[PDB]
Order: sequence, then structure tokens, then C-alpha cells
Amino acid sequence: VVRDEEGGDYTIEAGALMLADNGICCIDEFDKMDISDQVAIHEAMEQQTISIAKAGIHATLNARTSILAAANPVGGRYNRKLSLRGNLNMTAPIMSRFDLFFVILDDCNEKIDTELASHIVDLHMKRDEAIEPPFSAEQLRRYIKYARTFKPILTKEARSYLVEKYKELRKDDAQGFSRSSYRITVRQLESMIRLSEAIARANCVDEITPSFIAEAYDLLRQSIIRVDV
Amino acid sequence: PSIYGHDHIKKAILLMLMGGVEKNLENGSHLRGDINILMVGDPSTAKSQLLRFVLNTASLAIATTGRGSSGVGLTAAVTTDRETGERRLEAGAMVLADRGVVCIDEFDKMTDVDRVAIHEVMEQQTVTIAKAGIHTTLNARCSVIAAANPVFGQYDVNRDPHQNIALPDSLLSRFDLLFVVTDDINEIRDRSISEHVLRTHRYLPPGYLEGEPVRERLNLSLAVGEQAGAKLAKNKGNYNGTEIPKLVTIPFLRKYVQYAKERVIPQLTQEAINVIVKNYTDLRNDDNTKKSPITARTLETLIRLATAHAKVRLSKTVNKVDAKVAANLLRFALLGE
Amino acid sequence: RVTLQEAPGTVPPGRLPRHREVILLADLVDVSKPGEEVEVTGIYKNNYDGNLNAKNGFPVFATIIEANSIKRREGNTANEGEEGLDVFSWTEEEEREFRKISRDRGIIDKIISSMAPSIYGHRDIKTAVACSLFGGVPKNVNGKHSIRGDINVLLLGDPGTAKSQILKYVEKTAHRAVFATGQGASAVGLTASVRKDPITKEWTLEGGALVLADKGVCLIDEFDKMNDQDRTSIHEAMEQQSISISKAGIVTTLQARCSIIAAANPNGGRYNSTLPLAQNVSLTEPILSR
Amino acid sequence: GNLDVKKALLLLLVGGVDKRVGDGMKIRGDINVCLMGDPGVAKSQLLKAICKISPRGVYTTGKGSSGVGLTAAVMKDPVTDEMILEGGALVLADNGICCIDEFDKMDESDRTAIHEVMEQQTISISKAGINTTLNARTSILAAANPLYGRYNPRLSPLDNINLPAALLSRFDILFLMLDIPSRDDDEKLAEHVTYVHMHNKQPDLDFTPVEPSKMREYIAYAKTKRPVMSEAVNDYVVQAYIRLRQDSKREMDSKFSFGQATPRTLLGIIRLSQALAKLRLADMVDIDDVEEALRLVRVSKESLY
Amino acid sequence: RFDLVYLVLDKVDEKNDRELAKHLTNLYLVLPVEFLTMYISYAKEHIHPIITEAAKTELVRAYVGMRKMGDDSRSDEKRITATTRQLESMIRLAEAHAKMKLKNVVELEDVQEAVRLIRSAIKDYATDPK
Amino acid sequence: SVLAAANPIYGRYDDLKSPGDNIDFQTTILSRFDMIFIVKDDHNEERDISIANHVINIHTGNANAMQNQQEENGSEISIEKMKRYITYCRLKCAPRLSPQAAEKLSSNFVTIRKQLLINELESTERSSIPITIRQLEAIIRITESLAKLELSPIAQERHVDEAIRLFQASTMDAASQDPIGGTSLSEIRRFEQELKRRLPIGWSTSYQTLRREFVDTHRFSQLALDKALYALEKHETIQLRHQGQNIYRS
DNA sequence: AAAAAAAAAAAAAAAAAAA
DNA sequence: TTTTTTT
Ligand SMILES: Nc1ncnc2c1ncn2[C@@H]1O[C@H](COP(=O)(O)OP(=O)(O)OP(=O)(O)O)[C@@H](O)[C@H]1O
Ligand SMILES: Nc1ncnc2c1ncn2[C@@H]1O[C@H](COP(=O)(O)OP(=O)(O)OP(=O)(O)O)[C@@H](O)[C@H]1O
Ligand SMILES: Nc1ncnc2c1ncn2[C@@H]1O[C@H](COP(=O)(O)OP(=O)(O)OP(=O)(O)O)[C@@H](O)[C@H]1O
Ligand SMILES: [Mg+2]
Ligand SMILES: [Mg+2]
Repeated sequence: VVRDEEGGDYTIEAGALMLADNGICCIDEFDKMDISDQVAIHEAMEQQTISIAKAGIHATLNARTSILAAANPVGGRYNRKLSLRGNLNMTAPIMSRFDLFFVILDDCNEKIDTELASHIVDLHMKRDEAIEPPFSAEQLRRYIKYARTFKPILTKEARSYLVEKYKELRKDDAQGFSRSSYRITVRQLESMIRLSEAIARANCVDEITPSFIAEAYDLLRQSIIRVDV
Repeated sequence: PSIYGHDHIKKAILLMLMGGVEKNLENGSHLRGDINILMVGDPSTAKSQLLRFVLNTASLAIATTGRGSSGVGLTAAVTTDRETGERRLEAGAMVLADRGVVCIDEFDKMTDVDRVAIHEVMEQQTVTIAKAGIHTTLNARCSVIAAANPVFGQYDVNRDPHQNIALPDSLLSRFDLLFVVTDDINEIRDRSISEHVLRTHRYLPPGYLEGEPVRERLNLSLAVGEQAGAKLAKNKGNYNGTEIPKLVTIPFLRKYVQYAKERVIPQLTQEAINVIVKNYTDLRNDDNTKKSPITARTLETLIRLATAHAKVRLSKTVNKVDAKVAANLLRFALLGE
Repeated sequence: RVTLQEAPGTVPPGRLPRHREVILLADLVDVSKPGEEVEVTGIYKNNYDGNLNAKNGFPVFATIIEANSIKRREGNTANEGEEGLDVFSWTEEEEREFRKISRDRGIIDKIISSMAPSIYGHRDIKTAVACSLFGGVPKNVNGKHSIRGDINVLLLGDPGTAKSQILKYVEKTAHRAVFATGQGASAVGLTASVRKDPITKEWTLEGGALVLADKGVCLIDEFDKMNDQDRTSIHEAMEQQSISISKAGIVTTLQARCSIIAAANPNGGRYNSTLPLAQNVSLTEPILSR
Repeated sequence: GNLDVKKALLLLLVGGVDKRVGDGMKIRGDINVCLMGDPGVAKSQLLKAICKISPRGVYTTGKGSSGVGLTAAVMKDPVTDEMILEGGALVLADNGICCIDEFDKMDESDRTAIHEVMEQQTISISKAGINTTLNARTSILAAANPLYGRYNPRLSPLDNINLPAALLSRFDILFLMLDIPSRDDDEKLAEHVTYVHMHNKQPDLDFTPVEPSKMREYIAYAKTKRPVMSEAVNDYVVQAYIRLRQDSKREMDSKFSFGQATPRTLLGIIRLSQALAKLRLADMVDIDDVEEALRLVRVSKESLY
Repeated sequence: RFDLVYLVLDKVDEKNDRELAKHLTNLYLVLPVEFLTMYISYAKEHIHPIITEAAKTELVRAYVGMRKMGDDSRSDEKRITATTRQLESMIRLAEAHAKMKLKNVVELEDVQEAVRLIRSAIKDYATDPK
Repeated sequence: SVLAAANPIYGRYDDLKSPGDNIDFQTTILSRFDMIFIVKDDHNEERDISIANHVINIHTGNANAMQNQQEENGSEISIEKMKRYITYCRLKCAPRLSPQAAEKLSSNFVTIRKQLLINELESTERSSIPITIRQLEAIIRITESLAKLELSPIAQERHVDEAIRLFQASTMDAASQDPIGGTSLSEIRRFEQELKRRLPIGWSTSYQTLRREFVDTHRFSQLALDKALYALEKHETIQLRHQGQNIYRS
């Protein structure tokens, strides 16, 4: 809320997330965060909205956003011994807000770095505008705006395999340890549902095939295979 | 008379009400002339009451409270006169009390910003206002009496004196005399003060019965008012018999102060100089613990105290007895009996 | 006459609202209150002005809205269940059916099972919420004793327990619902505040969040993380049902009948069963006992 | 007392080497000396006397008004409110004498201004497109009090004045006034003060052949002469700076860390030697002036103990 | 994330102090004109140098070399001192070296100068250990 | 007049913690006040039964009748009549003291001052609740109010005793409420060992003999009396009977 | 037909700082 | 991490 001095009604100002509303958002350097903003957002992500009432004014705002953030391991480099909770200082509840995790490591291999340097240099020269992707950007946008117009539904076998996979996940990660391992909730099941819907949407199919459920479960599994490695 | 003990405080107040003369030199500018005294002590030891008594006794005085004042609103204000439509300076609180005395309560409970203004008026006794197209210097030669609480609930006698006070030394060194009051718990003193207080609460206004409360009264009969030496009606001042030593009533004391502040301007002599310099050299190199460090400005305080005591006995010259009494009072106020 | 802005949830992000003037004729007086979101059906009319043509140099005209119908839309954004100016009003046959279905056996069972039919389990919460949003009967003994007649409710536990969905349904349910969250509410925001009128040029009172909750419910999310200075200010609102302000020369006492429903998380993000409640939360006796 | 402080005041009133060098490189004749000492040493009174005896002196102290710096005196002054201003400027900073009391009292804005007035650098702060900078060329003389109100047995640079080390190194001469409780000095001080009090004038105890108007004439006379630099002092000052860097080879011994290594030390040495050559003598610079400047620096340094 | 960094450390020596004092005294006791500005502008906007295929081999060899210089046979798990920022920096510096002298394509001398410049500051970037 | 309702830190008074860090008010502010009441909560189930009875009765279904009887039997008066009475008494009367009351007040003040000193020299920290001359003025004003209540133009011993009783209640509840806050404890365990060995269960001994023995030893009188009275305060092995002469080991 | 506004006092929210 | 104080 912003006011000119002795100015009534404390007219609100839109925040970055509020501008990102009704569209895809991007966040960089996510580890550094405002504590008040942090406790606002982690309740905001589930509610997909934020409401702040101050100085005798109140309102409800819309924050329908998709969040994409990048962080950094504490201590410079990711320590392979520990896990995400040990390596990152970021609080426990927010980790369950995110649906997927990706960790990337750099190495001192002589075969990889030469290839990387060749790729980087080979862009300032030769094929400066002749990199080869299978599809052009316009084709990608055409396919995106054609696929976004599909809403998949679920079938009986999908539901059965879904509940079975959920039970397997919940029993598997609860067998590790108590009061130190807590990562599987119902939000994980909803995330897996959403991921299956998205995958089926990619192939432009109005139904769900259990193979999509298998792929989504594999993604969530490797997100927990990675926490151990 | 209703305050028990604190005799040296009463003497200090008496000397302050009729302080020394101002000094101005064609080359030496100006020298401050009056005395300032600060009180710090444990709660409920009759400091505010004595300050109220000083308010009532003195000729011109203004009452201020640390929390109820603003520094900018204390010295001057820029307000527009209604008839002329022009903005003119409005006199502040302590400017109204020029040549008088200003009493401050809850001094340490004041906002620090205002404090700097005090330092200015304690530096050269002049406040300057430069704002909204007005550049003017205002004279303010008043004296300040104030009382403040220690940082804790009660004074800690085992700690550094600077540790017990929230005010910076920059303005604390300005004050000539600093007093520390503590209510030592002794049953004999407890009984004595209990007798005194119980004697006080059994008082009845003359010509009035005890069954009904105090009522409001009418003004004097005349809107305007206005054999000698043989009656001594109020001259002796002893209104009632309670002790062999004499006492004087307030109006006679005020008349004495009025006469003294005008009819005598004493001058010091070399014997008091010798005594004062000897005492200053001794005190500077006594080299033991003391409440506050000493510096060159204490000699000014000795000079002005000797001048005030000469004014008290109505003599045009300062004799060594005043030097002795000033030295004794300073030793009491800084060393302790 | 009253000033009507744009809904902050409707304006495009990072833009500025457009004001209009609404004139309320007889029988519509005082129906609208400051700070609330409303929807008005009216007539659009135009009129001549002098200074408007002066400051622009073109024959511009002013426009005002003559109100003809007003419908409140605060909190209850679910606007598809039924039509009409007031959805909390009943016809006579609806009252008859109320009486008819208020007498069958096990009606309390049906009512408790009919709240949030999309959340599984949590029967105790589904009962406590109903008991909280019905409330008791305020008691006045001889005009010299006052007994509060509303029930507070506090929830607590591990994440993923659908507390926020229950709070949202409560907001959708009650006649007067106010939603707050975490750091997003200040102590002077919930309570009424002192403001200087920018036109009349003196102090005046501004309605706090709890005032809108009078005869209603106030819902707080993330109760534990709210700063304690923002938390201690609602003791009187919970217990005495009164708000008193002595600020800037104004000494007034308001009235607030509000039921507070709060949710939080224990220390460490999980509830340790083998410890008493004193070592699980940071609250103390004065706030817990209420 | 305080003879050497008055000697430094003399050397401040004449000014150092000035009027540039080859290739247009900037050099100033202004000298920056900071007075340091306990309260009740009458450094403020000496500063007032200097302000009285100088024509360009301006006196400032801790707070009391907001128009002292960063704003011209004509801000919103005309009845028509024409916004008359110059932008970044100080009070008569062109060839003025900035006398400051309570150098540890002012806020960050005045501190930024006094860092900007450094080494004859102009003031170019802009607010509304104004860029008419004031040619700041002034000598800085300021008095500050310790944050403890007294000298300390532990190390002085950590005690310091709560001032930046860069600003401290900018100053040409740092001098101390430490109250030493003793008999043979307090006796004389008390005797002089009481004799002043008795006569109500400046007593005949003083023995001064020269008078304030006479000083005001002779200072302008000496500044007018303006002797030029003599080359042969080059080797002597180079070896003096070599031994000063030898001192810097011992400044990690601590117990006082003002024996730092800075070219500004040599520059101030040259400026003070030029001022000593300027106050008297012919159009040359004497080696005795360099020796006197070094002795003055030594006296300034030895006050630490 | 700065491109380069430089450190100045003044330490007391007899010699260097002697030369500094002599230089300062002599100054106190071959340079072009705005020609510089117009030359800079002409290089900035007329000249668009590009790198050649030959310089790629030298660049990758230098990268591999400092990668090796950043590691040893022991299991100390040395920090990866050869970052991609280094490659970007050297590419930009080699382009800058061709920007002057009004050339149109870089030569080896450009890349050797760039790598020596980029490694000189690193050589004095170490802490008290090693 | 100032009336204030305040809560201590940590909610409940938490007697186990010292009074000094249970009250955040400074010494200056408390001195201005002169009646401070520590309202502790207690559980004995008989006061609880009575309070539950009173609350369920004061429920509006019942009390609306019963309170009416208090205006029919003349036991209690209406609020507005009390308002008129207090304003009339404030305007009309203003009592005065008597010399005997002055002497009694002086002696009582000396006694409480001595008790405060004896507590302070033991606890060796400053008392969190002070006693100063303002409290003497407080007792005087309480007596004045008591006399003013009955319109008597003078105050006598009848009001003085009640005033001193109220002041002693309001000072013993707060100031002298366990001034120790819970040689150290080594002599305590040595003391408890010997009496257990020497004195069996069922018999009794004189106080003078025990004091003599443990003053002859290293325990001395100051340590033994406090230890004896705390063993009494334990109230599980030793009982007092027949004035302070008999020490009965139950 | 128009005096209308710089100077104060008091009430907040945000950010940064110290424990 | 929390409360305090300043803008
Ligand atoms: N020596 C004394 N003679 C008479 N009354 C005394 C004496 N000492 C204390 N009192 C009484 O103690 C009370 C304290 O009142 P007062 O507030 O003026 O004291 P104080 O020491 O200035 O306190 P504070 O610092 O809280 O303002 C008064 O009622 C005063 O009569
Ligand atoms: N029976 C159920 N129990 C729990 N959650 C359920 C249930 N049925 C559905 N859910 C889903 O579980 C999720 C739980 O809600 P959400 O993740 O927003 O947080 P919460 O549990 O209310 O609280 P918190 O924000 O404190 O973690 C919702 O998305 C809800 O739709
Ligand atoms: N050497 C001295 N000769 C004469 N008087 C002196 C001397 N030293 C101090 N004084 C006296 O001390 C007073 C001036 O000291 P003062 O405290 O004002 O100066 P300061 O050291 O700048 O400190 P402050 O900031 O406290 O003013 C005068 O009363 C002056 O007579
Ligand atoms: Mg008092
Ligand atoms: Mg000074």
C-alpha cells in the first residue's frame, strides 16, 4: 500500500506476483527472500490468491500464477552426501508447495568441458543463426495454442492404478524414518494428477492412459531418487 | 519548612536564587553569571515538591515537563498574525523566563532531539532562529533547575556514576552542582520523618472548622490597592513557637531577595583568590574516587558561589569566609560530607 | 451521495481506478457502508459543468449515476446459487419448509454431514465449525452484567489437512465474512483506526476489519506467524466484545460481535504427540484460554 | 599555555603551496588541521578567537538549524518564490575558513558535504537540473570530542572519534589536548584565570607587543609576498619521507597506529614548509622551514603517548 | 560476476619509495588530443571484428590448461577455478584486442594477450594458503 | 484516581520463578500506586464447586429473581442511590485524624520498614516492590476515606485498624510473598539428616534445645529457623502443637 | 470579491538494525 | 530469528 503524505485510502500498488497474475511467472535467485513475503507466498500458492488488509483498507487480489524458481546450494556447491533439506536452508512447508525439483551438477571431466566450450564458441561463428532444432518457434506456438484447447478426463483403470501408486509411494517413503522423513501428502497425489493431465495434453488425447500415470510417478520417484544421491 | 532534611539542598537553592554577576569584556566577550543545579535520585524522596516550592517562591518562573514539551516549540514558533496577514515569531517557553528560572521535571524522560537545544542555551545563553525568511538572535539568560530518575528503578551505589545516568556528559559537565539523594533505611530516621509527616497532615486553615472541605473564595474587596519601626509585625517572621532558632515568612524573604539582587554588586579580593586557588589545586590532585571528574570550569563555580554568598550577607567585597563555605559546600556535593 | 471506485480484484494489474459519483434517493439511504464491495443497478445521466469546461477548453460534460438497486457482494463471491438482491432472505414457503424439516430425527447429523461435502473425515471439525457459526445467546443480567454469546474456534496440526479449504467454505457460508492472513494484517488494521480527513481537515475514525465482522465471523490464517504486536490487540474483541479508542483527542467506544476462527502450525512443522501443548506452540495462557 | 596550537594557527592563516604545477595538476594552499581533546580545554574558545581574528572565518557546530549546508541561503527567499538557488554549495566556501565544533555530531548529509569539499574539490550536487557548482577552496579547522569524554589507556585509533579513516588521513595535522592532573600547571592556570577575573580586563600580566589589527594587517602582507619553491629541498624532503616510511615499517607495533603510510603526509609536509617560507623571508624556501615543519609534525604525533 | 578485478597493495620498501618520491618531486617541481575520442568512436562503430577458426584451438587449449592448473593428483577436491565466465571474458577480451588497431579478424597475439591479462589478476588472487 | 488491570509475564504468576522477573514494571511506576492485588488462581474443588454454583445461578434464568430480593430485604441498594450517596458524601464531609492514630501509624510504618530491610539483607537483591513515604500517605488516605464513609468529622482507632488490615493484606500478598524466591543447600541436607536420625516418629522435643544444639554446631540460628519452618512448610513429617514449644514428628 | 498557506503535531507502515 | 526504531 502506498500513500502520499496525508493522503486517504492508501491506494494499493501491484506487486511483481500480482503483475504475473493471469499468466506464467518466473523467479530468479529464489533463496534470498523477504520473511513476510515468504509467509505470504507459501499460504498464497495453495490459495492461488493473496489478500492483505492494512491501514483501514482491505481487498482480495488474484494471483493465478505458475511459479518457476532457481536456488543455490548452501556452501557454494551441492554436497553429494546430504539431501535437499540438508543442503538448502529453505523452509520445509514450501518444498511441498513445489511439484518438481531439478538439480544440476558441474564436474571436472575433460571430455565434457571441451564439448561445452566447442558448443559455446561454435555459436559466435559458423551457424550463428543456423542452430538446428526439429521445430521452429512459430510451429511450437501453434501447437501450444492448439493443445491448450483440450481437457482430458479419467478412466476406471487410471483411477485404480492411481490409488495403487499413491499407496505405494506413501508406504515407501514412510518406511524410511519417522520425525525426520515427511514428504508425501495428498498434494503430491494432486500434483501427479495434474502432471498426467499435462502429459496427455501434450499428445492431444482426450483420455488418460496408465502409461502417463507411470511417467508421472517416475518423475516424482526420481525427484526422491535424486534427494538420496 | 514541611520538607525534612536536605539542608544543603536548601542552601544551594538560596544561593541559586540570587546568583553572581554577569561579566562582559570588550575582548573577552561574555561570561555566564548564574548557577545551575541538577537532581538525580531514588523515587519518592521529595524532589518534585521542592521544585514546586521553588516555583512558588521565586519571582519569575516557568514550569516544563520533559515528556510534555517539544524542542522546536520550546524556543520559538512561526505563526501569522490575524490582522496583518504576516507571519511573526512567537516567543517560546524559556524565552519568556529570561533573567528568571525554568524548572524541568522528568528531565531524563525527554526526547534526545530537544536536548541539543538545551545545550545551545547552556552554551552562550542565546537562541537563533533562521527559518522561512527570518534571521534573528533571541536573548535568554535564564537558569535551569531540573530533576531526573536513574536508569534503573533505584540508584545503584556500587556502579559507575556515568552508568547510572542516561544523559551524555557533554551537558552534564555544564551543570555546576549535581546532587545524589538516596533514602537510607534507618529506623531512627524513619520514626523522625514519620513524626514530621503526621504532624503535617494535622493542619487546619485558620478561621475554619475541620468538618467541611476547602471551598472557593471571592477576590479582594478592592480592584485596585496600593508607626514605622516600632511594631515588627511580620519582621521577625516567627509566626509560632516550635524551635529556639528563628524563622522568617515568605514575603520578607522575597523582599530581601529583591533588595539584594539590585542594591549590591560585590567584588572579590586576593584573600578569597588565595583560598580558592589552594582548594582547587588540592582537589585537582587529591587523587581518589569522586562522583564526577573535575576540570577548569569548577573554579568559575567557586568564584560565582563566593560572589553569591557575599551578596547574601550584603557586603560589597568577598571575604575568605565565603571561599571557605563555597569550598565546604562543593566538597559535600561532590565528595560527600 | 457517495464515491464509487473500481474493485481492486477487477482492475488490470499496475493500473489506476476510475471514480464515479452515485446519488441515492429515498429508501436507499445508508444501505451502503464504507469499505465494502457493492454492485449497483442505476441510470446513467449527464449534466453541464462550468469548471470542467474551464480546465479542459472543450465542451466536456459530467456524469452521475442515480442508484435504483443495490446488492452487497462482500466476501461471498459465489454468485450463481440464486438470483435476487438478497440471497440470505427467505419467502414464506421457505420458512414453512424450514419448520417442516427442522423436526425430523437426527437433523443435527444431516446438518453436520452436509457441510463441506468435498472433504473426507474430520467429523469433529465439521461439528465445531457449525457450532461456531450458529453461536449462543448473548446474556444481559439486569443491564449490569454482560455474558458473551459467541464461540471461538482454533485449529492446529500438520500441513496437508485441508484447514484452508474449511476456512474458505466458512467465508462462503456466513452472512458477514472477513478474511485475513499471516503478516498481511496489522493490529491497527483489524481494529478501527484514526485518520485525518483530507477535505474537512480534522481527525476521524476509520472502520477496522473487526467492525465489518460485527454480527459475523472473522477468519485468520497462519495465526502463529503473525507478529505478537499484531496479535495482542484483539483480546477485547474476543472477550469484552467492545473496542475502545483514546487517540488524538477522540475518546469513543465501538461495538463488535465477532467469532474468530484461526488456524496455525505447531513448532517445527509437525505435532509431537509425546509433548504437552505448552511445548508445541508459542502462545500463552491469556490467548489460549479465550 | 598551548603555544604550539597557536603556532599551528599561524601556519594555517598564511596558507600552503598553491597556484598549480605543470600539466595543470591540482594543488591547494589550504591546510586541514583537526583539534582533538577532552572537554573543558577551551578549544572552542580558541576557535572563537580565531574566527574573530580572521575576516573569512565561518563558525559551525552541532545542529540547531538545517540551512548550514547543502542549500544556498536564497532557497525560496523571494516574495515571488522564484526558486533561486545554485545547487551544491556551502557557506562562503571560496577562500573561507570553515570552523566546526562537535565534528562528531553532525548527520550523514553534512558529513557527505565535508567529504565532498575535500582537497579543493567543487560541490556538484544536483536536484533539479542545476549544475552550477561552487568552487570549494577552503581551509578546514574542526574541533571534536572523544566519544568517551576522556582519553583512554587502550589503543586510540579504535577509540578514535567515530570518524572514517579516509577522512582522518585527509587532514594535514592532528593535534591532541589531553588533561594531565598536575600541580605545576593547574597552579598557573588557576592563577591566570583568577587574575583575569579580578581585573575585569585583560591584565598587564600579558606581554604582547603586537595587536589584533596589527595581526590582521601583517597576515595579508605576508600572504601578498608569496615566496616560490626552492628546488634544493627535494633530496631533504625525499629522505625525510624515506624515514617516515621507515616509521610506517614500525606502525604494526601498535599502541598507537597514526604512523601510517600516505603520500598526503609528504604533501602536507611540503605545504607546511611552503607556509613557513611564506610567513616571512625572501622569495625562496629555507631548509629550516622544512625542519620546523617536521618538528611540528613530531610534536603533533607525540601527544598520543 | 564482474568481468575482471584488480588489486593494489602499497608496501613500504626503500627502492620503490625512492622512485615514487623522486617522480612526485619531479612532477611537482607523446600525449594525443581529442583525436583519441574520434579514434575511439571510429573503432567503435565502423569496426566489427570477428574471431577466426584458428583462435578456437588456442581458446580451448587455454581453458583445458587452467582446468588442469586448477586441479592436482591429490584428493583435496580443488575448487573449479576455470568457469564459463572465464571463457566469456576471454572471448570478449580477444574481440576487444582486435577492436583496436582497426583489424577485422583476430590473431593469436590477441588471445595470448587476453589470457595473460585474465590470468595475471588470478595469479595475485590467492589467499594466505598457497 | 487511577485503576489498572494488568497481567504478569508468562500469563500465570509462575510462583516457581522469582518475583523480580515476573513483573516488568519499574520501581517508579509501582510507587505511585498504593494498593496492588495479586489475584492468584487456586484449585481446591470446594471453591470451584461454589463458583460453579454461583455462575450457573447467575445465569439469567435464575438471578433475575434472586437479585430482586436483595432490593426487597434491604440487603443491597440500587446503583443510582449509591451514586447519589457517594456524590453527597464527597461534597459534604472531610474528616481529620487524632493523635493516637498518628502514633499508631508511625509505629506501624516503622515496623513495616524494618521488615522490608530484614527481607532485603537476606535476599541480597533490591525488592521488586518498594515501601516508601508515599505508602504512609496511602494508609493515611485510606483511613480518611474510611472515616468519610460514615460522615464522622473525625477518624479514630476503629477505622485505623481496618486500614492497617487492608494495607497488610495488600502488602503481604505482593511484597513479602516469598521474598527469597525459593551456605547454600548443603547445611539443609545435613540438618535434615540429623533430626531424622536423632528424632524418631511419634515423639517431640523443645524448640530451645534444638536451637541450642544447632547454634552450638555450625548451623546457627539464622539457618536453623528457616530450615525448621520450611520442613514445617513441607508439611509431611513435622507438625507444630502447643504454641511454639512442641515439635511433633508425624 | 476572497484570505488558501508555510509551519507545526499526531498517527501509522515499511525497512533495517541489534540482540 | 525476533523486536525495536526510524522514515
Ligand atoms: N523529607 C521529607 N519531608 C516531607 N515529605 C517528604 C519527605 N521525603 C519525602 N516526602 C514525601 O514523599 C512524597 C514524594 O512525592 P514526590 O513525587 O514529590 O517525590 P519525588 O522524590 O520528587 O518523586 P519522583 O521522582 O517520583 O517525582 C511526597 O508526598 C512528600 O511529601
Ligand atoms: N479429505 C481431505 N483431507 C485433506 N486434504 C484434502 C482432502 N480432500 C481433498 N484435500 C485436498 O488437500 C489439500 C489440502 O489443502 P492445502 O494444501 O491448501 O492446505 P491446508 O491443509 O488447508 O493447510 P496448510 O496451508 O496449513 O498446509 C487441498 O488442495 C484439498 O483440496
Ligand atoms: N587554558 C585555559 N585558560 C583559560 N581558561 C580555560 C582554559 N582551559 C579551559 N578554560 C575555561 O574552560 C571554559 C572553556 O572550556 P569549554 O568546555 O567551553 O571548551 P571545549 O574544550 O571546546 O569543550 P566543550 O565542548 O565542553 O565546550 C571557559 O570557562 C574557560 O575559562
Ligand atoms: Mg516526586
Ligand atoms: Mg567545546
